[PDB]
Amino acid sequence: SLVEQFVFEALVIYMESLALAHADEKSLGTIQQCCDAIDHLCRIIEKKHVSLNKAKKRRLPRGFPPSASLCLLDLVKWLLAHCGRPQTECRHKSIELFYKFVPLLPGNRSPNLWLKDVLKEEGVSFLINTFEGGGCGQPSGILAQPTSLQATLCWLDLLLAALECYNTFIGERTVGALQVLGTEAQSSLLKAVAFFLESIAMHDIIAAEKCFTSPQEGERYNYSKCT
Repeated sequence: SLVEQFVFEALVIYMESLALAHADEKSLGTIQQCCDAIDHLCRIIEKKHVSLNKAKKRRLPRGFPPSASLCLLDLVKWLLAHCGRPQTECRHKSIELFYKFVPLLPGNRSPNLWLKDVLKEEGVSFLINTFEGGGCGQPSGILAQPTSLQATLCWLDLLLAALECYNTFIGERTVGALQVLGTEAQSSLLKAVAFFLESIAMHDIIAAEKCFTSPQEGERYNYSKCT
């Protein structure tokens, strides 16, 4: 009865909690606990899914802008929206979970071709949603050209989340590179390419910003650079 009333709520709550984990000290084991939690979540979902397959009105998930009888695909597409998010590992586990949930979906269960089905209408919106970042599109990347350190770090987070989303998609073979590159080509990709000549491996202390080691935490900046 409780899961019949509570599956998506706690799931999105844990998503957000781990997102907060990205927002602070990320080395603590709380991330492992959330990972184990969502493992339990996917384990019960794969154990019990037919209720999710039907639109069953549960408690509204905290992250759920609409309001209707909740279905599996509801939160499936909701999580799909929550990709490219500036929580690189939260986004990574999210996309891997969704990938393992395509079998759970009542549509193209075995085929990844459900992504192809949504691609027909969403030919380009994956650039603005699945690859939302880089510069949140462009805009976060243009400010990175004249340039704080925290802004640098969050921009790197967004860019790397988008890049890893690209890599996961292409290596999954669930999407073609020509579909994502050359048709919905992202300027942020080559902007980062240029930024490599700008700051990566030669500006190991600055980003040609002139606007601001431990007094400047160049260690974590370098950690991000190597990442």
